[PDB]
Amino acid sequence: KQQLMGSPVYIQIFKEERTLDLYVKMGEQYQLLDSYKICKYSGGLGPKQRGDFKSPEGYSVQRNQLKPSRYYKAINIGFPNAYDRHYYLMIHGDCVSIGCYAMTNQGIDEIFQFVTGALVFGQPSVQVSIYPFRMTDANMKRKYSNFKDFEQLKPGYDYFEQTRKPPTVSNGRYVVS
Amino acid sequence: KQQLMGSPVYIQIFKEERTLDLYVKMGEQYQLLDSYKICKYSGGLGPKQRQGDFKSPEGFYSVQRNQLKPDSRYYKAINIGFPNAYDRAHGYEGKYLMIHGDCVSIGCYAMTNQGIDEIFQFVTGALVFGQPSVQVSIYPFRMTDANMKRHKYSNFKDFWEQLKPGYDYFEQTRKPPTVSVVNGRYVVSKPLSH
Repeated sequence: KQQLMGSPVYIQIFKEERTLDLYVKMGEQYQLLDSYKICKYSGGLGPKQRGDFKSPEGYSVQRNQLKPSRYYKAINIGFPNAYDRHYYLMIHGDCVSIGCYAMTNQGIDEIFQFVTGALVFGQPSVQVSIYPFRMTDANMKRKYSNFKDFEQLKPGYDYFEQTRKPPTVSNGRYVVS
Repeated sequence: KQQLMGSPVYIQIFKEERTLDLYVKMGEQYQLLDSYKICKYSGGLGPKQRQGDFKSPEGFYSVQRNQLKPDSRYYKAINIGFPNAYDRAHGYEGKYLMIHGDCVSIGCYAMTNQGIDEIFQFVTGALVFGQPSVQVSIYPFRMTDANMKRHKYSNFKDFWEQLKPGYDYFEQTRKPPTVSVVNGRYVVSKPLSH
């Protein structure tokens, strides 16, 4: 039973693996709640910059979950972030969109509830880590991409797999603790 | 389409009709969102008063973050917050009185799991965006003079006569009743001459 509603919560997206892992604060470390199949993204691998048809990589929420008219239960990633600002991108259910990440409707239901849950009870922001792929050096060496340097994200992926804590992130380049 | 999430919300329960109506603010007045079957309550008709009472409450209540999970027992419990101002004024005891999903309970209104899902999200929605309380009017039955007559000679005529004005205000204005306890009695406000 998820009697864990409204506890803080954190998300990791993996574009290539087409999945979203959703974790929940249990005492002093986040443990996997469930994880959900990404039906559609667009522009394949790489982050957003311009008419670009890419889905973003790199985000907090708060109350940008007001629905729009186009989408079902859209969670606004809040692009452009501080980094993006070098450039209505959403997580939502089965719909056809320009950039956004498209889940099953069952999946968004489950997600959206847990987020709003966490929000209701404290939880200033819910952070969301969007990666192009699982960042094991295996995949990382699978290089020579225009995006290779944007290696800025590995530390993030790494931090979490090691500590199970959302990374503390911030000159035109992401840095963590 | 439920693009109306996070709009203010109001609930009315009807014990006798075994249903919960859930309304949502559309501009100046609430419009029925959907309404849901109550699988199980207990003790049948009338408000809750002693611990042993197998009674489910009746009255006007507020919800805030009374969605803390005691899910230890129930699924998606919204605590009605009994005892209220009225209840306390008569020195009634209870706790843990709930609107919740398909679980087995003593003083609580039990919806289907599908039903509670829809409710609970709309509530948390509303509270996320402002909305200090969700008001929750729990009635023994739809309070038409027809029903009020079927139920003269009840111990609770007086009590229920205190609720009718609330039920009435809403079918009339489609705004949550401004209610308050005066001397152990609910009084339903209603504007003056201007």
